[PDB]
Amino acid sequence: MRAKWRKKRTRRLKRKRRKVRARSK
Amino acid sequence: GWVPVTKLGRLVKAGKITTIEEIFLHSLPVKEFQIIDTLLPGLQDEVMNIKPVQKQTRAGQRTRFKAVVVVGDSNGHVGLGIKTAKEVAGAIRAGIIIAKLSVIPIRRGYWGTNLGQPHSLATKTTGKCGSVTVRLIPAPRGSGIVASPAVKKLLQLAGVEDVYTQSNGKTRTLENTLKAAFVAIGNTYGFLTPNLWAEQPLPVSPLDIYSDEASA
Amino acid sequence: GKGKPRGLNSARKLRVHRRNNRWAENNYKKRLLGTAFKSSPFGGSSHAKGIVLEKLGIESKQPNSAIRKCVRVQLIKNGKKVTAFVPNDGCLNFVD
Amino acid sequence: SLPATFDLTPEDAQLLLAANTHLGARNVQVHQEPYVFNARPDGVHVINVGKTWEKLVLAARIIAAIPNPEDVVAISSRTFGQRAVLKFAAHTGATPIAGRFTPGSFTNYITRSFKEPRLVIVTDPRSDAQAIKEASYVNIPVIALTDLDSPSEFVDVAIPCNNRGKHSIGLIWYLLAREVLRLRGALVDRTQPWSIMPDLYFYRDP
Amino acid sequence: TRSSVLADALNAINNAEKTGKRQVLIRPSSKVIIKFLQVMQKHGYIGEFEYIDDHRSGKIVVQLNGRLNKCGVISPRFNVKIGDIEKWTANLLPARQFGYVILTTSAGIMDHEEARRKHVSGKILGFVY
Amino acid sequence: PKKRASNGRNKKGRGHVKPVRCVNCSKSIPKDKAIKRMAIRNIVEAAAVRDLSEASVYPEYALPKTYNKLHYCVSCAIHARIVRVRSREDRKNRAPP
Amino acid sequence: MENDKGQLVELYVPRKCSATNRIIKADDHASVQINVAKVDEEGRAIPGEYVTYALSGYVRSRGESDDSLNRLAQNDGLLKNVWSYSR
Amino acid sequence: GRVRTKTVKRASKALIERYYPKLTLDFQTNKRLCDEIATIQSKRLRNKIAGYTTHLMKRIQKGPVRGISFKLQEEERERKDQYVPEVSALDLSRLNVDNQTSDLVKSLGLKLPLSVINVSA
Amino acid sequence: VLVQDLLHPTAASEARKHKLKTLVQGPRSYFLDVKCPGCLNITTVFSHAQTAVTCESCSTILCTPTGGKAKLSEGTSFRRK
RNA sequence: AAUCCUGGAUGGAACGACGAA
RNA sequence: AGGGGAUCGAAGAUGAUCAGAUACCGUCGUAGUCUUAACCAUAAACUAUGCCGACUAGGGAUCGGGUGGUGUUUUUUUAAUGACCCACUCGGCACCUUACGAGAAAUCAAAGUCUUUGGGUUCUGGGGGGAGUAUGGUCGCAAGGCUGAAACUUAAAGGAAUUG
Ligand SMILES: [Mg+2]
Ligand SMILES: [Mg+2]
Ligand SMILES: [Mg+2]
Ligand SMILES: [Mg+2]
Ligand SMILES: [Mg+2]
Ligand SMILES: [Mg+2]
Ligand SMILES: [Mg+2]
Ligand SMILES: [Mg+2]
Ligand SMILES: [Mg+2]
Ligand SMILES: [Mg+2]
Ligand SMILES: [Mg+2]
Ligand SMILES: [Mg+2]
Ligand SMILES: [Mg+2]
Ligand SMILES: [Mg+2]
Ligand SMILES: [Mg+2]
Repeated sequence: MRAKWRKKRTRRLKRKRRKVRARSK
Repeated sequence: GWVPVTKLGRLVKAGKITTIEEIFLHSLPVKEFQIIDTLLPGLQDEVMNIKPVQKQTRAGQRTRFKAVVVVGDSNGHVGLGIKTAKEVAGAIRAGIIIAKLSVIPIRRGYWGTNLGQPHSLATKTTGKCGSVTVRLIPAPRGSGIVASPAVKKLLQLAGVEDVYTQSNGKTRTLENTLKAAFVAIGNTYGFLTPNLWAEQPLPVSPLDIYSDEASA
Repeated sequence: GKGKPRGLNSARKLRVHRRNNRWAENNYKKRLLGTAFKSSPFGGSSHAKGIVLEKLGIESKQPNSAIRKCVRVQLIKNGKKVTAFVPNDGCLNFVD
Repeated sequence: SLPATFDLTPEDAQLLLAANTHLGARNVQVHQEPYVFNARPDGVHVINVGKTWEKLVLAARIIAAIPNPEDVVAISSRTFGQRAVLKFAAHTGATPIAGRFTPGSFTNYITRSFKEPRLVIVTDPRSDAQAIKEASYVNIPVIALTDLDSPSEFVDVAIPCNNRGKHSIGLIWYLLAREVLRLRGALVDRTQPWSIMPDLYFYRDP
Repeated sequence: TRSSVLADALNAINNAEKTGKRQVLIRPSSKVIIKFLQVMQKHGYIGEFEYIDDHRSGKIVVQLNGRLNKCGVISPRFNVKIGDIEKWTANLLPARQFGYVILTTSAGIMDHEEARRKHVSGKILGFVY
Repeated sequence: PKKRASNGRNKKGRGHVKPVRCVNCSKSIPKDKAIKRMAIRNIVEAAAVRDLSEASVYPEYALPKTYNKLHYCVSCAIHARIVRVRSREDRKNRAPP
Repeated sequence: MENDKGQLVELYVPRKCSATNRIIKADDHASVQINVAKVDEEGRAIPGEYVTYALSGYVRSRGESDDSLNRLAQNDGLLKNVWSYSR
Repeated sequence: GRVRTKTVKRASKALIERYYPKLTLDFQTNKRLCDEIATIQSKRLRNKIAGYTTHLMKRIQKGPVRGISFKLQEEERERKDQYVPEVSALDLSRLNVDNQTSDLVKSLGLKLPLSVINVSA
Repeated sequence: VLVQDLLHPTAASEARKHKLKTLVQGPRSYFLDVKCPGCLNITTVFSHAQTAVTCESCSTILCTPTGGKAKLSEGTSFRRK
């Protein structure tokens, strides 16, 4: 796939993980 | 019969030129391998490898075989010839021809202590063809040829007894290794050293001496 | 000037640049992190004794078709499980 | 050295300055040419005709040195020099090649134009660059008639002239043949004028 | 910036003689350049040379023959002991028969065979062949 | 690899050129990578000029001209049978016909 | 060169360019051997009396053979004011 | 189409190269001597050859033809080649030379007439 | 050109070259002695002066500067020194 | 003897194919 | 966060096209587009070419400055100017041609002077993935940035050219 969009996917998943971890922290 | 069509071929067949050293000294261009098998009958050929090469078409692939041939008498002279042809035997034949055409001489020299009958090279030499650098370093007696098999065979057919080597690059391309080694030993006489500083009188060409028994 | 310093009092720079560019390798890294010892179900030993649990019929990878007659093995010293191969024709009938 | 009879005569100077050989190319100047004398207004250069004469005599010495004169070769693919080279070849041996050169005439031993020369002579190296190139492959010297912007690579003796002109080319070829014959001994009288005209070696549009 | 002048001098010489020029102009004329060229002259590698005295640093014009293949400089001027000499020569000379490694000693700038004879060593400068 | 040394354009010493718009597809292309043409034309045509001169008061007049400068993007210039495509050796030919 | 007791070895002592003193190799096919005829007292050329000049493919390719031959000719005497040392 | 091949063209060129003072612009007689002077297996090829010889003779009768060279032609060529005027234009008609050429002559140290004409931008 | 004498070049070339890139760098400028009308009292003046030089007896003016050589006032007489 | 002249364009839809060699 | 907010216009709404079309096309249209004060600290931020310095082939054009010329034109025929021409020069954006050279080649007057390997210095890389990921720090209002693994996985990924 396009590296730009793969990057966009990583950024979204990072955001997801950051907040679902803030749920505990 | 030969039937030369060359000033040099005519002179050779007439017997005026008896040594390839005159050819080399006057930088004469050779075009008939008959000259070389006349002057240096005592050389041996050797085929290094046959690899096939292919060209793609509407209908499959025409494969024609490449051949790398090394000729030499083991006193001071070698040649290298590469030829592609539809059949291996024709490749080898025409490659022997080309190798005889590409014959050059070698400057054997001593590692030190000029005792007897040079065994090594007089200088370090490199040769490049492609990615491949091939270096030849002088070596003492008895060391033999410290090199790969094919390069060893080239040098044995050159008459080198003891020599060291250093390569670099994709040496698994044997055509390029051998062209590099060939250049590296051709540059021996291209290198100037103090035993060659002394001036000479610039001799005259056979093409200017025996010109009457030349072309017509 | 071919990059790297050449001066006569510049050996420190060269030392440290070597160290970092050694970390770029695989052997040095594997050797100094101790992956043999912290991981790699052995302890960097050559062999290991283990306890059979089951036999397996692992299928081969393409391009090929076969069943390779492996076994699951629980090491004695670590307890770790590992799949291991039984090399020969018919030798699975000895590892019951 | 020379006996000083070969030095430039005012008759030859009249010929050269009538044919405007001295009038070289413009301030375009290849720095491999110090033959210039005092660049003119109009953006034009003047050539040292004395140096032209000396180089011409040297070229004639080299041509006379050849044992077999048929080993010398004259090239001219320019229209303005074909007649010149052919008359040169008539009054000497000088196996000529006028017009097209047929690549592979010095190499390619089976070819029908196969010459094995000891020397070649060229009107314009730019227009005849194939010939000098092939000479480089096979150990041949090259004589050329240059102007002051010409590509003198792979060029031995060069004769500065006005190759743009019709009369300059023919004049230089005529003088070359004259000197060569005087050196060979056909023309026993050095001071004599050699009854052949210079306008014989010229181009004619019909 | 301009760090070592001998290097620029010798690069100029090598490029000139690559091109086939029988002369070359050197700047800015160090003492060490003079003694280096004296060595190469004594062994016949260049010919004459002439030092031009502007009051700044000097120029040098070196007449050349085709006898010289490579004049180089070793930067940094490594310190060299009396077996390290043969190590060096084996590394950077074409043969054991000719070529001279040059090295500043306390006994002047000179070549390595002369150094063997005087039994002294020092700091390498360059090489010539 | 590098198809062109100019890379497409005429930017040597600039950094930025402040683009323009293709008059066919409104694409923002730099002024130097574009293709500038100038459509200098007579206002009417070769045909109707005779009718116009016949029906014109103020004889001898001028037939003035319409001048408009055209920029096209690469894609539109190649679609519209302009700079179309060339061989590797003739790409270097920089003069017009 | 030569071995312990005279007895020359190193076949093929080669030629050297008259303009650079670089060796001319066997495959340097742009190398040329100009031969210039001598003259004697009348204006005629002597057959078999040459002034030789070797030139290498390097010098010829770089375009300097003309000047090199000019200066060599004047150093050998067969020319006059054409070439100048001080450009 | 009616294009002819290199066999025809080369054969016709040879027949014209060495039988010009002969066959004329008429296909019939040209045919009836070409069958005699060359051996040809086919009447059709013969007639094609003869037609092209006729066309080439038609070409020759109004100017020359490239590629052709027969005895009469080359003789006329050399006869015109040796043309010379009796004035030999290099000979003097009265000479002009710029001041640069003038002091060139002076530096060479020679005796010549000079009708100096000044040339400026 | 492959042979030349860089020690004895031509004066034409050395005047053609930049003042720094000659064999021995030196100035292409010069000095003048100038007469003002009236007060003779000749005044010594540089070519590339940079200043509106003026005679001490009467402030007439001798030169006005430029990016290079100064422009001498039209009523004056200069001699090169 | 009469006699004024030219160069120039776009224009819809059309998905997919087991691997092995 | 204020201001301004005409055009265009991520979002969104619609008309069509399409097997579907929350895409291309059309019509609207918020944020943005502009500015002020303050954050961000990225880019194919590219000449994908680190800076300083020396040397090495030809050729012409051009930008800026300067020198010279009884050079041309305009002034007040005339001066000084200015604009042009010629020659030269320092410095700059570049360009053309050739390869003595280099390079895997494409190509390069630098990508040359590097196995005949060393002018000085900084930075980066070490098969491809995983992964610029996880974790931990630090900066940031945030968006995110800088720093940055391992497990596991694999024999080829890839560059340049060749003929189809
Ligand atoms: Mg390796
Ligand atoms: Mg230090
Ligand atoms: Mg940018
Ligand atoms: Mg599907
Ligand atoms: Mg599918
Ligand atoms: Mg970045
Ligand atoms: Mg980058
Ligand atoms: Mg630099
Ligand atoms: Mg300027
Ligand atoms: Mg400039
Ligand atoms: Mg600029
Ligand atoms: Mg690695
Ligand atoms: Mg990796
Ligand atoms: Mg596999
Ligand atoms: Mg590719």
